[PDB]
Amino acid sequence: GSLTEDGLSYKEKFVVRSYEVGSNKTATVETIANLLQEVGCNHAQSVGFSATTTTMRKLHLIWVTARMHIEIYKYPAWGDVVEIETWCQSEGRIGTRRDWILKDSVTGEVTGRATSKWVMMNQDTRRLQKVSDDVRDEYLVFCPQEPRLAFPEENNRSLKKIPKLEDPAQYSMIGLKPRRADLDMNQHVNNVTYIGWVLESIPQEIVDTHELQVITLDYRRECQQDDVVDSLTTTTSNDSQFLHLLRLSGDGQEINRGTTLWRKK
Amino acid sequence: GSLTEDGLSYKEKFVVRSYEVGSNKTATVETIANLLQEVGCNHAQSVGFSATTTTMRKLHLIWVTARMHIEIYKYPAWGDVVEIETWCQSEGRIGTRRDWILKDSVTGEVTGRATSKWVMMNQDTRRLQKVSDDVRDEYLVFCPQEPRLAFPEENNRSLKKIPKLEDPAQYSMIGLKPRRADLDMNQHVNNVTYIGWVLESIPQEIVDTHELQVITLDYRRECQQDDVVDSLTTTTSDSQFLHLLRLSGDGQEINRGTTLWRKK
Ligand SMILES: Fc1ccc(-c2ccn[nH]2)nc1
Ligand SMILES: Fc1ccc(-c2ccn[nH]2)nc1
Ligand SMILES: Fc1ccc(-c2ccn[nH]2)nc1
Ligand SMILES: Fc1ccc(-c2ccn[nH]2)nc1
Ligand SMILES: Fc1ccc(-c2ccn[nH]2)nc1
Ligand SMILES: Fc1ccc(-c2ccn[nH]2)nc1
Repeated sequence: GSLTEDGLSYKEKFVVRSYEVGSNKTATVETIANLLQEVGCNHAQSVGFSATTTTMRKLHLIWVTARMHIEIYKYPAWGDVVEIETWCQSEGRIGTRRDWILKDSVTGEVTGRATSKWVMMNQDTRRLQKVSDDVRDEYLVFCPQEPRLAFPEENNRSLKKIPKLEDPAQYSMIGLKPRRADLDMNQHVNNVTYIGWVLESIPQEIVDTHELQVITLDYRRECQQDDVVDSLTTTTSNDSQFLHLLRLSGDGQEINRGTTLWRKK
Repeated sequence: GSLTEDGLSYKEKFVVRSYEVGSNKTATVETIANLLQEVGCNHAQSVGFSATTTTMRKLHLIWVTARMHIEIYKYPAWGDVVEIETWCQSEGRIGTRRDWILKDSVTGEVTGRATSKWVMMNQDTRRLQKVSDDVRDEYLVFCPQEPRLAFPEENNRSLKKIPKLEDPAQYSMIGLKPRRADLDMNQHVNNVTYIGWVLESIPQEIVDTHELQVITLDYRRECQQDDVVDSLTTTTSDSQFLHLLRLSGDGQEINRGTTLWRKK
């Protein structure tokens, strides 16, 4: 992996592993999400972050994901080489955006794209803050100054407000709990695990006869390593669409909402 | 990744990823088991295999793991490059063995090793069956002829019989269920998932104060996509543990194991 010529983006090649594929012998959207996270981490390391600054670490401030949007046109095959380019851009005091483009190394064709909104939060209190100038100014030398959008379309499917699924749900998967392998190095549930829990309530028949094209996930609250999750899905629709909700099995506190678009194989 | 000069073993390098590390910012034993699995599939691929022969495929016969034995001396750091060498060997009609050696790619020091026993099974009936001479000659030109052992020591840790934990267990984690990310390309629960379920009944303070040195796991029966698992652990002491996985309902055995932990 390396910063591009201009130092304002990062590129990395991945060979798809045997255990990274599903029934199609192609990469799951969870392997894709993990590769996005790895290249994002390598980009931050490459310019001397860890993705907080010294100002942020001093104030116990972190970046957390508010929205993930992924679009896949073709899932890579086991042993295929995929190339991912990633960069960040300020969206003012609200937060920052990380975008990705996925390419077939052999053809150079775009096979997917992703974008993500991040907000600043106090580690301890869990309270959001707007981004100070001094923090804004720290990152600005690592980001393009002209807009560079994975989803340029002034109004695109990555920017809808997602509605709250109403009881009763059409489909559900009850009593989901994280195991150690779902935790990151700070013992929080990995952002990708929530993607997996959302998809657990899609019926096997959809998964057997459709491919996931688009997923948008909002992150409201985190599942604590000793919480239990219920996953709820309702059909909203040759294209199939679904509304998704994750909530704590007990009190019914919302942790995520989302939408998926599937096309027939 | 490439077969070695003599065509009788396979080598592959891996850069340890951000999401592959635990709270020590080193590779989990599950990330290590995944890497063993990946180099193993690449070795089978490099010499023409499915790791079944066209004869086996016609008979609806597969290889299934009876036993996994892993010993780690140092877990690789995030960003570190680890080199894994792997090879197979007949143990006659009973089954075959796959061995691995893990090296630090910078120092060339051995940081771990693993061995596994594999038995032939009819995919449909799930009946064991011993290995025929036709299905043996096919594999023997891909395997060293002189014995080559990751664990050479005549009657060593990897060859003990594992006893059945007795209720009540000291510790338990119940209601464990696989998700799609736990399945392989044939929609079976991945061999590595069971290692994760065994370790789920180890208390957090052990995991926080010890590093895992040795794990031996026997594979008795599959967890189906819609089965529920209970994980049971009892201290048998360095700290040592006996392990049992069983179906939450009828309490049918799917695995047994032991783990050895060193104080950090
Ligand atoms: F689905 C995703 C994709 C990327 C990430 C990410 C990038 C840096 N840290 N985490 N998280 C979830
Ligand atoms: F706004 C952002 C975008 C990316 C990241 C990130 C986390 C780990 N690598 N990169 N953090 C905040
Ligand atoms: F909010 C963020 C987080 C990370 C980055 C970043 C990492 C490497 N280059 N730029 N930029 C903004
Ligand atoms: F711990 C494990 C589990 C599975 C495997 C394996 C090798 C080839 N297929 N599966 N290797 C090590
Ligand atoms: F005895 C063996 C040894 C290796 C394997 C195997 C399966 C997938 N890759 N390698 N199977 C049985
Ligand atoms: F039972 C087995 C399974 C796989 C192999 C193998 C794969 C590559 N070389 N040898 N040998 C014996």
